[PDB]
Amino acid sequence: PELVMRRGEIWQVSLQRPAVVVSNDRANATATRLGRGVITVVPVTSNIAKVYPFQVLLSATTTGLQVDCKAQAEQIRSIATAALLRPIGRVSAAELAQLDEALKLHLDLW
Amino acid sequence: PELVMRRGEIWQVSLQRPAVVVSNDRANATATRLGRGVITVVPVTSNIAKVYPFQVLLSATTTGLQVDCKAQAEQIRSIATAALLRPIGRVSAAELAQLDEALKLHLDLW
Repeated sequence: PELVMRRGEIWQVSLQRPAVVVSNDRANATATRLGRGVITVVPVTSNIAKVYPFQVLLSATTTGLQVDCKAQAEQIRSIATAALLRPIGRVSAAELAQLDEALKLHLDLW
Repeated sequence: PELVMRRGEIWQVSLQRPAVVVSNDRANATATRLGRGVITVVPVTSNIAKVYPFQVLLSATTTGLQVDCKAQAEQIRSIATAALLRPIGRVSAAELAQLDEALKLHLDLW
């Protein structure tokens, strides 16, 4: 019954598309305990023709995705935990640090 | 025809609810020129019973809202510019700096 979702994990979500959890893990742990709540995710796409600085290339060899993909920080959304369908994998700590920078760039956070 | 939206502005948006634009103004200026694109907003609510650190109290005397409200950074969403309905007002630069901190807290950005 405990639905555990972690920052940096890649989940299939209903917006069905993969996405990276980017809400902090204290907020995630609260949604786990309550069995409800908002998670914030960054959608992922397999079209990597142009990777902008507000997007992060995610290698297939680590993510559980079968192709190289890019996280689109400009498409960030908050969803209900009821929209979390299944976990797919995880981005590496280096990719997540890159996603931190892409999020700060997109949101004008310096 | 030029639809100009700025970071820190408060707009009525279709999710109809007020929200604070938090996407950077280079991304906003691009959506203005192209006449399409994603904007990132933080929804605002008039229930200020508990203001959590990932939320920011917005005073009525500055926002064009008639009551004190709070921006909910944990409810951040990206919307199409076609979902921007009308501008309502603007948060002060001090409130926006507070919203920057609430966004960094919610997104685990240090």
